[PDB]
Amino acid sequence: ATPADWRSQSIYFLLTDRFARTDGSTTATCNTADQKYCGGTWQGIIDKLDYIQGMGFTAIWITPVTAQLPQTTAYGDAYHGYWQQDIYSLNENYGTADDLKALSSALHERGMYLMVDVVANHMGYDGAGSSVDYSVFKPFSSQDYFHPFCFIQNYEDQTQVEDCWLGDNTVSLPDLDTTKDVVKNEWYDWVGSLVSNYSIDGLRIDTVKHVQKDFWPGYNKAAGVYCIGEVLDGDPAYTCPYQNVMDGVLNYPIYYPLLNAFKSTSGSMDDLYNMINTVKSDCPDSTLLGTFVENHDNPRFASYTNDIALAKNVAAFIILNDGIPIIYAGQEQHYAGGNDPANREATWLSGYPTDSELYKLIASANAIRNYAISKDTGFVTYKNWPIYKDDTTIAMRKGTDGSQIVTILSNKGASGDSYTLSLSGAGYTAGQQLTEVIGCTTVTVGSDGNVPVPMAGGLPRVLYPTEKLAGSKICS
Ligand SMILES: *[C@@H]1O[C@H](CO)[C@@H](O)[C@H](O)[C@H]1NC(C)=O
Ligand SMILES: [Ca+2]
Repeated sequence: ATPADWRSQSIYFLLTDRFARTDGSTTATCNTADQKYCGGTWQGIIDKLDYIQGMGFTAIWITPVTAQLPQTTAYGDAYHGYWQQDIYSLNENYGTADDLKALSSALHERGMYLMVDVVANHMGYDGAGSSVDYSVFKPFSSQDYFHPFCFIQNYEDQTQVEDCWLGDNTVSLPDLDTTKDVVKNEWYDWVGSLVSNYSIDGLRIDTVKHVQKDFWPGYNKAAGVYCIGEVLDGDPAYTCPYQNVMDGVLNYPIYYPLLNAFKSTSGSMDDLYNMINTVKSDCPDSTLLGTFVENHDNPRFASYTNDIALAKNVAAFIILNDGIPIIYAGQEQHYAGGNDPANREATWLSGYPTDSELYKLIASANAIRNYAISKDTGFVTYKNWPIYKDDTTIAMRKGTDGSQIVTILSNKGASGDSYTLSLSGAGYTAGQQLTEVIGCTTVTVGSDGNVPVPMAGGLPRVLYPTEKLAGSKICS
């Protein structure tokens, strides 16, 4: 599927090892500190697609599918998929080639997309760099395919970042020489044939900044589908230029201020408001970035605060921001694990309740986005407009004039006081009825064109014209 096809999608990101077992158990042990395979599979995902689709997601992002190092290392198993050795075999822990094809077709039968995580930068090996037997890597079965052994020490030296190895003396990540034509041609043939064999709709590419830029346009072209890169830098001047070589990047620039804004009642709405406007003007296309606050590489949002109103607000933001919403399996059940491995909790241990507070919030937010998009082909290309901020508030507008979603978010938290925020700049006309589609209340635009927004319980407010909700299942 093209970058234009992907603009309207909403992604549920999951760890294949941690989301669903074939036996559908909600009680099988998964102690994250063990760092071992807990038994999740492609078949388990198929069996829980109703759970995912019930929150209004249109797509899933699964962890890499290639065969891994076999060892249980001092850091555990390759349960995460980022330690590949044989790219022409699948990780049999998750199932067979027929199971991955059955997952692609099950998503396609529901009108959903499959996005698959891939690594081009490195292989994985149990042991120090000097111990590596290059013959285990398929097809890169020789030292000749790899950069000379060194670790990245100076992350300010882009040459060392690209040419030296990640990992450490316990688990080595042998760094492919991605400047060699033979490595380019191998990766390019592989990625086109992966997408083609499994009917994959898009790729998330791990570890983009560690591969030199001239590798990426050939890779994105070979895949023949939307590619969203992991470029791990909060500076849009470093990260946004990668959109010149790849369709999308994960919105790490928005991540840091978005987390800060909602993780405490002290959070800076200024830093978030300012970064939205920097990304909107200085990134090649803000509408092809991936918005998130939670993944398997950072502490979960609930690890910073268990305030459910703050979690509702940050989820509403992720879904209503420019670009593609990405929610990480467990976020919807308020999971609170810290850094790796604590943030790889098994989704099944929740029991997959469809009545949890954040399952319901995400369902409501995805419902108005999915609905608004079905009635407004301009929603996804209208750049999100922050129209208001104060110490505890940010409001933003997105969508074609007369159909705009107007979102008011708060970091007051669940103890927040009850008041009326007189909001200017929403662009609706006096007497217009709006539905607040999270709480299903109506608000009427005033004589002066200001919206009297009811604030209470630190709750997020999402406004849309009541007349435009004709015939939708929202707030029935
Ligand atoms: C796709 O299938 C063909 C077998 O026809 C094979 O030549 C190729 O290696 C496969 N690609 C992947 C990535 O499995
Ligand atoms: Ca590299």
